[PDB]
Amino acid sequence: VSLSTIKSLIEKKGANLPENVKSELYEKLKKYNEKYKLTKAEIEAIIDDVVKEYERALVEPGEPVGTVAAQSIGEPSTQMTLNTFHYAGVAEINVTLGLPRIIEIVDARKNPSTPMMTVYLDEEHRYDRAKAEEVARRIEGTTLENLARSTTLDLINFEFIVEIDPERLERSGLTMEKVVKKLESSFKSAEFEVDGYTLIVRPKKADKISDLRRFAEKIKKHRLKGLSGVGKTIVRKEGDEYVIYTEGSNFKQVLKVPGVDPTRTRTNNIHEIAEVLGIEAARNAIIDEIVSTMQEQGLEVDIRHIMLVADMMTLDGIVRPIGRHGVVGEKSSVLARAAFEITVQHLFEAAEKGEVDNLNGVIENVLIGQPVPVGTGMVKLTMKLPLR
Amino acid sequence: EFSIFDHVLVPEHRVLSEEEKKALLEKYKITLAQLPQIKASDPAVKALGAKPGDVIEIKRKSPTAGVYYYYRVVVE
Amino acid sequence: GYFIINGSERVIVSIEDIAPNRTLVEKDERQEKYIAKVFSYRHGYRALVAV
Amino acid sequence: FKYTRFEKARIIGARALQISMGAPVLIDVPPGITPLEAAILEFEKGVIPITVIRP
Amino acid sequence: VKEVYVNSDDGRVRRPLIIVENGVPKLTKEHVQAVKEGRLKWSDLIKMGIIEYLDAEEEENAYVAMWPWEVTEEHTHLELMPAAILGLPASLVPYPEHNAAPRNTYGAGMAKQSLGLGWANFRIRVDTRGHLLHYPQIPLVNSRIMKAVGYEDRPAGQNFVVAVLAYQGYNMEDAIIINKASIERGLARSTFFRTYEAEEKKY
Amino acid sequence: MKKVIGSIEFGILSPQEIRKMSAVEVTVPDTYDDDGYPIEGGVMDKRMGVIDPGLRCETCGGRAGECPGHFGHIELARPVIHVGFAKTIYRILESTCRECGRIKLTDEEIEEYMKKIELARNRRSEFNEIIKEIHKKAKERMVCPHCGAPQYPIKFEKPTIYWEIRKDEQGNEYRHRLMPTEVRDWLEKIPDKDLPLLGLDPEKSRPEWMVLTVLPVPPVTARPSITLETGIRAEDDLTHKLVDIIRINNRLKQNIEAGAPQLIIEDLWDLLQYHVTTYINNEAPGVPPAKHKSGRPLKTLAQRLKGKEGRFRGNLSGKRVNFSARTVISPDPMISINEVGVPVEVAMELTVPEKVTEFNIERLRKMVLNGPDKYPGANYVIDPEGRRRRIMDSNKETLANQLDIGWTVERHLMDGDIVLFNRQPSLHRMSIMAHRVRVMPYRTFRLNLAVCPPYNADFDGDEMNLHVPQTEEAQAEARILMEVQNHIISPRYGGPIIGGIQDHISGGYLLTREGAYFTRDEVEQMLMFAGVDITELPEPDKYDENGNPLWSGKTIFSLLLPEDLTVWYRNKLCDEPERCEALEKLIEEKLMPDPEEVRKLAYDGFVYIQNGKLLSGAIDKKAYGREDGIILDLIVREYGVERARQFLDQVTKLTIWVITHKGFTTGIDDEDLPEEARDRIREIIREAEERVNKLIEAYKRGELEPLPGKSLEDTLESLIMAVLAEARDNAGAVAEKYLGMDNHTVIMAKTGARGKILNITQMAALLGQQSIRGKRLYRGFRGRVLSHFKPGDLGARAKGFVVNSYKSGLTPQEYFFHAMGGREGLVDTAVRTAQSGYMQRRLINALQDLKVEYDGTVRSPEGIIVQFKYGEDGVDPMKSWRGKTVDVDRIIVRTLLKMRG
Amino acid sequence: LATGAWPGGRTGVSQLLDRTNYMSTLSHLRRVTSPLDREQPHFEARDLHG
Amino acid sequence: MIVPVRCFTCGKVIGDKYYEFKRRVEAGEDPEKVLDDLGLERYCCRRMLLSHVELIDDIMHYRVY
Amino acid sequence: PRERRETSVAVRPSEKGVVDKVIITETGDGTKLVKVTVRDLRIPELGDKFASRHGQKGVIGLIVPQEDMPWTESGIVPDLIVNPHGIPSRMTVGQLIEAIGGKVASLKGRRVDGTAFIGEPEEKLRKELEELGFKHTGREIMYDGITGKRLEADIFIGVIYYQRLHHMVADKIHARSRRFGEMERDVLVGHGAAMLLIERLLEESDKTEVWVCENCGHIAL
Ligand SMILES: [Mg+2]
Ligand SMILES: [Zn+2]
Ligand SMILES: [Zn+2]
Ligand SMILES: [Zn+2]
Ligand SMILES: [Zn+2]
Repeated sequence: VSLSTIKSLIEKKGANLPENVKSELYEKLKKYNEKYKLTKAEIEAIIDDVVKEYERALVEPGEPVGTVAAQSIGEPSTQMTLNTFHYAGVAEINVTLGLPRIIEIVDARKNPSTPMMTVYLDEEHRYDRAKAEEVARRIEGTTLENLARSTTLDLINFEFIVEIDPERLERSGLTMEKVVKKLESSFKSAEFEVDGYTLIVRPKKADKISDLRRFAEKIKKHRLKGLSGVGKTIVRKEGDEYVIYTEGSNFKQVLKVPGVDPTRTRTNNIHEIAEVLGIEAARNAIIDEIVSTMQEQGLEVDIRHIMLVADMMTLDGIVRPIGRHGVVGEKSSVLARAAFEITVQHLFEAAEKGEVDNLNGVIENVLIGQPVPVGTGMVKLTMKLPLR
Repeated sequence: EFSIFDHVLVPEHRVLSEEEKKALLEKYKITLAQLPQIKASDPAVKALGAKPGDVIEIKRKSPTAGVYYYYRVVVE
Repeated sequence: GYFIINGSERVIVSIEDIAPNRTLVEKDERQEKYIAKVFSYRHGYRALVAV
Repeated sequence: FKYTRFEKARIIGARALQISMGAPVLIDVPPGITPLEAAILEFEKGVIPITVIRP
Repeated sequence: VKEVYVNSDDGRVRRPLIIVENGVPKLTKEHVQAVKEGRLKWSDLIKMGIIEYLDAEEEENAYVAMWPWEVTEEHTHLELMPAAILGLPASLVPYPEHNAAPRNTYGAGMAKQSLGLGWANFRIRVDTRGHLLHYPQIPLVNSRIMKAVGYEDRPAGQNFVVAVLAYQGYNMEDAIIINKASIERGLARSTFFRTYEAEEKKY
Repeated sequence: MKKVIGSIEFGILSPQEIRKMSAVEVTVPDTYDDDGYPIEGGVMDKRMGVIDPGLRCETCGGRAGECPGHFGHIELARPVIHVGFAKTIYRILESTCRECGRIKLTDEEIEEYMKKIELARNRRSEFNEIIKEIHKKAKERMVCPHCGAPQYPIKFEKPTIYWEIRKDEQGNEYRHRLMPTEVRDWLEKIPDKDLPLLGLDPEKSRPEWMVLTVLPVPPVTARPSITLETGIRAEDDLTHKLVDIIRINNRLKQNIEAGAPQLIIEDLWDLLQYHVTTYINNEAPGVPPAKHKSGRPLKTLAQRLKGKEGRFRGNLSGKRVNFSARTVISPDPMISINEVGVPVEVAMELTVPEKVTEFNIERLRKMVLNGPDKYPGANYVIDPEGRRRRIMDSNKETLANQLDIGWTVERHLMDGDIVLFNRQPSLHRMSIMAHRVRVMPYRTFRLNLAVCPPYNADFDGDEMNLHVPQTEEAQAEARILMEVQNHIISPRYGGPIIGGIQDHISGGYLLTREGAYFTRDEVEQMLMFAGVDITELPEPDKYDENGNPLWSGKTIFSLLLPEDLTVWYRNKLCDEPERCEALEKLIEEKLMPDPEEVRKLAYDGFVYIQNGKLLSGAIDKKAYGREDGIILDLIVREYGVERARQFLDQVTKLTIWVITHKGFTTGIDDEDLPEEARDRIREIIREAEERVNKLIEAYKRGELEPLPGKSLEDTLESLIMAVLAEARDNAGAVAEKYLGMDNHTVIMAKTGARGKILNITQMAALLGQQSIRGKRLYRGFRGRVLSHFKPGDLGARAKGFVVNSYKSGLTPQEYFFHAMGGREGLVDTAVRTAQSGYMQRRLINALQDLKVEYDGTVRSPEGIIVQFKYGEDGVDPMKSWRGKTVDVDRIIVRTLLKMRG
Repeated sequence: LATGAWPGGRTGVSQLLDRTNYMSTLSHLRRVTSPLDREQPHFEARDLHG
Repeated sequence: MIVPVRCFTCGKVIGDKYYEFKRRVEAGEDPEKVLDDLGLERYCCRRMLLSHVELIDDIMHYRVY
Repeated sequence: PRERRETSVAVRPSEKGVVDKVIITETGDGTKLVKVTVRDLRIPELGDKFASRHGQKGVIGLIVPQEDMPWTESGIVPDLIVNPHGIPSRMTVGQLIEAIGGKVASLKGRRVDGTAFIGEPEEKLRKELEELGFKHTGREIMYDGITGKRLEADIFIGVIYYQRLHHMVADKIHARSRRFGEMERDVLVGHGAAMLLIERLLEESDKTEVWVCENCGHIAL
């Protein structure tokens, strides 16, 4: 049976199936036909069985998907660990894990506790450690403290000699003259009598200890090369290419750095994704974040519940917390909102606006004493009276 | 040179014409106010010529079904 | 080591508390403000003095 | 056409209520059974007067 | 920081230790013999400078030896009895160092909530509710602290002949199977009291 | 004749509606009167309804308890500003012209804002934002675009005082107070077309009606007099406020009709306004709370609603529902998975009402003859009219001869009745299920052991509740929707959640273990015990030395599987992948190899079933375990739920029998290691400690490279922790290597029935590093944890590394470190429960309204479309195989085997 | 002394003695409590100290 | 509180042997030899005599009428 | 009265027993006062909670007749059978060591010291048990009670101290003829059952009938 015949039969019979289903069916049918020499009768029976199974697997109307999704998300979290760990890896960046991470994503906090960016590389720089280190230097956000082997903060005679390590200088790609030139081009009102492998500073003839301490700490953590708000970078090698993990969050700036593959680049902060790439990207990032957080703990949760949660969150263009600050607090049902508040001004506002309560929820119907419009509360029955 | 549509996290966007817009609206027995909304400041909107009151068709890449169509309206 | 109050046995549970008249230094992490506090006890009155 | 399980539950409930109220049983049943299994057997035999209306 | 601290107030929790000087503990064999014969008491040992009380502050400068055969010249104190660091209910568990800590905590709790002849006064005492185990028994394997404290005079529990074995699946998930005849003959039998109070209140 | 409220639309009442809706015009401030009779024209009239006994309502003619009450109205002398609408009125005044009353906005702005409002109708927050924007734009304007007249600024003084800052002929700014009549006159002229932009609906809320002209009076039932212990008719705060309102209204009216000066009219007007405001809300901002006769703030209409225990937030609660019981639970596997054992005493109290018909008259007659003491009895009988009687013993002999069609009998619980079963805390959907009653002696809720996982229950004092549905509809719903059979596959991950737990796995392994044979007596006994319907034994496999026949366990197990099941997979016991590779090669090559060839290549790590015959492999967790139950999933998804229930109920008993009569135990020698393994572990520990000391020395002498993420000390700690963890893993590997499979504890760990390899490692070889919050132990004295270590020591032994297993016993310092670790674990367990509960509550409150419509769409409660074709494929997660919509590989293989066989 | 509630805000200072058995009574006579709030997760205060 | 009449496990009568065992052990004899002499080979019986407490004397002093 | 009304004191509805002691006396202000003590015999039954000293708790699940209990070649019939699956996940080796120690103490005739760190080492107990004529692992050959045959494996058996807690089923059980909450409501909604929610929550005597006009939307009279 020529593969065109299998494709034609698939299109003829299983037209109802989703695209992925029919594609996978075609692939595996081709494999099994080339391995076992199937005839057309078996193919027709197989496609009919697939169609019947898919028809059986469809969800029925009236199913309360929202409550099921909420329960299937909440329940595993009780078995999931509760932070209170300090995973100290070597080639890794500390990231909030487990229940705190899930809570941060769900409540859509503006800034995550441990922002972290994943940066991929273009073809030129992907297959070499040295080019990866070069791109890292472009993105390292190197600081004088990291460059320095050690620091000596001697306030007793108003000076500050910081010892700079040659290996860190070579790794960053910066030379002593270069860094001193950048520092003086930035710190114009300062005198840098650099000697050997030590920096020497003076605060334009300061007087009090605190002033020179503040000036020294100002220089110590001052940025030299790199995008704003970026800390340590750990260039690893996953699969076959080198990938640059990075702390901080400068997702829009990093996309312009040469050698950076912007298509695959991602970041932890969902709000930044919403600002830069749009709202669909924010939804996909939320889904991926929740999936990864569930996976690292070993728990398994169906993708559909997470998809429903993500779709509900980003319903009006802007990502909002799912809690009472952005979703529950704007419930249309004035009766449902009523048993969540402390004031009565909401009733007056609703009466003024002429708001109509559709009684489409659960709390309002429960309070009234009427069947909830879910499941068996949805159907209507009729009968022909003449009976045997 | 880099367009947002090349990113893996961004599905393809398209602008619906009047006939398909009204056919879609009639298919689900809904009005324009009952659809999900996308702000006019969204980068995907700027990349297109979208204007407020228009319906954007989004072709998601679904892990479960592969292809899936989502629709949003543009507001201020 | 217990009391009889209205025919019911009552026991007083010892309460673990901070040592009085001793200065304890500490640092916050939002005001970057080193503080030191001490509780002074004088005839049953506890006064919180912090510098 | 296929009965969703909610529809089947509602049909069984209505039929059992009618049988309890005094409606005749369309099929012979073993003695000493409650209305509920009577309605369940009625459904299993496929003899059901009630029908559902879908939008 | 060149500071000297002196404390003489209430509420400090202290523990006793054996003073050690020049690698030789002050306590000797004749002291133990005298205490055994009743010629010496604990307060006497305190007043002769053999045993010292240390609070959390003074213990900062100490260097305690766990066992009498580990003492060297650097040590300044010798631990009296390391098995006494446990509380009272926790000392009831035999071989506590062969168990995981959560199980030891649970065992302490259960020991606090077990039936037995608590007090001989129970017959005339008036309490809201109480229990009495009919045939209490001394634990066969028991810490020597339990006799010193006095637990043996008021035991709580019985010794069971236990066989580790799966039986009919009726003891899965922490359930246990008990022999009928043993119950008939008096095992684990108990009694429950309750007191009601009525007052002729004048109005 | 009984309809259901489909929607409730809120609006503002008009004075005409209040006038015609009401019945009696209250004019006289009259109380209950001395004889406790309603005074005519009083607050509690007879047209308002009667709550006092022994009299008839004037309007409806209903006795107290059946009259719902009726509304009355008060004719105010002067307009009064409603407190709630005060801010709305002030906002409206700043947006409309003083002369024309229209919105001070250009037509193009009106069009743009109308379009935006039409788009953002549903979104309440965006609607409020648009309203505020329009209000700001209009208020900032000064000249009316229509008239051009100046608009003097309007100043709002809380709570209900409005000032118009006007400029005199000298330019001085003076505050002119706006009387409520002026506000009404301003509001009336506003046209309907301008209301939507102003934030109003010109059919249910008109601005003129915000200022009250007629004040409705709640009925007597709404303001009942609860009386007192002394018999004094303790009135309602609303009643007292209404009395004061009536008095002040009459006073203001009589002084108005008497030509009184403007000052006293203003005084009475303000008194009326204050009384009205405090009657509507006694806690309104800038309003002195009116004091009761006892000097306490009176509870008014606002306080009667914004109460946590009031109508809002109070009706939803958890109270003692009727027909419920609670007791401890004990296990028993002799009942089906969808059954529950109920104590007799409980069954004799939780009666269920059953209507007597023609096909059950005799059973109910016997039951009512039994009385309320014999177990198959009844407690109450209801005649067709409706009276209820207790059976007792006096009229036990009667009430049976006079029992016919149309009666109702409240019989005791009997076998077969449907009953709900609950375990708190109720986390997911499966925490409530419906079971079938089976009355047994003693006092415990017997529960099958396979049902433990979904309930998350252990038999160590756990308690459960059961509720007995009463009506037929509820019983049918429980029986069809909530039975245990239908909930085998978990909605969460699409796999099974009901299956074997501890013995059902280990005993299955013992039965199907390679080289296990059973005699004829055991075969017959176990088959009969399992309930398997058989009447002839299969052909014996292998003969005993003395001549007795024997049967391998695999055939006995195969007697349970269906006749056409076929599957193959790799279990957890696979330790020699080459044999699995060979078997997979053969199977893939042929798809139906001759069973003789498979026998030579059999291996207990590779399960293979052909036409319901177990040819190779052994039973473990992957067969029918809590998750990844390949065989159980296959039975559920291919042969229906009933077949799956039968299979589970048979395999459970079979496995329990084999483990009970074959012997399974564990002793102190289960973790005894040979001397060589002990020496290996000791040398591993010594080498690790030496490496740690080398690291410490290198740190001390300045030879250390600090990685950018950490300082010197943090890098040192990371290296130490890594070294210690690797050492513990190596020791565990050695211990696992030297422990044979014949060991019972090793069997329990490997099959997945109970425990992990780490447990064996800790119990036999090495306990390992102890940590707090992911860090090495550090909280103690200055520079040292305990007092028995030299200060400033960072060695492994001195900071929580314990080198003794549980068998060898811990030294006191190691005991203390282990105590620290255990305490941290307990604290984490205590806190995570509360955190997860809070998160789940938030999620449920957010998402409990979504549902699947009849066209496959998912719609928000306010009508917004959330998702077309729920799940983007329309597949219920329960019906999904393991996330995939359709497992086409299994479909292909199954169809090919069925049709090529 | 009855019902606890010492003046000065402290509550639960006095508790009913436990007479379940010997160990319960002797342990209740040797209890030490902390005035911190039960609800807040005082991670630093809850854990064991050297 | 007084000595059990029969062994819990096997039902052997051991009620009358307790005082004999106590008096013999107090005299300094080997407890194992005494128990063997009395005729208790199974340790189920030996446990009852070894772990018993005589609390009847302690609780006898308080009377209730 | 607030004729005279009864204010008698009666036992709790779910209790029984025998009156044990009645005392009459006077309060601190001269009023008479009586106290009555009621005692109840409570033989162990299904559901009663038992726990060992090593934090191993459980309720008894079955009371089996003696002849069905397996016995040992030495004639020992166990009084309690525990499941082997409870040991590995809890790591209570102290329980097994105590079992061996109890066996040794019973055989030898003197109690065994278990005082924490300075207690008798377990290897000494194993050696003593071996010397006394038993297997050094604590295992013995047992025969099945029902079939009468010999169990294939050697079963660990010993003497363990067990204490009975006061969490007894006779105090827990209670049923109401004429608890719930929000989580249960959410669960019932998730199942799709609505009439069940109405029946369990609203019940009766708290719902009423109200006439409603279909034109305006006000309560008709
Ligand atoms: Mg439990
Ligand atoms: Zn009326
Ligand atoms: Zn105008
Ligand atoms: Zn015996
Ligand atoms: Zn009307």
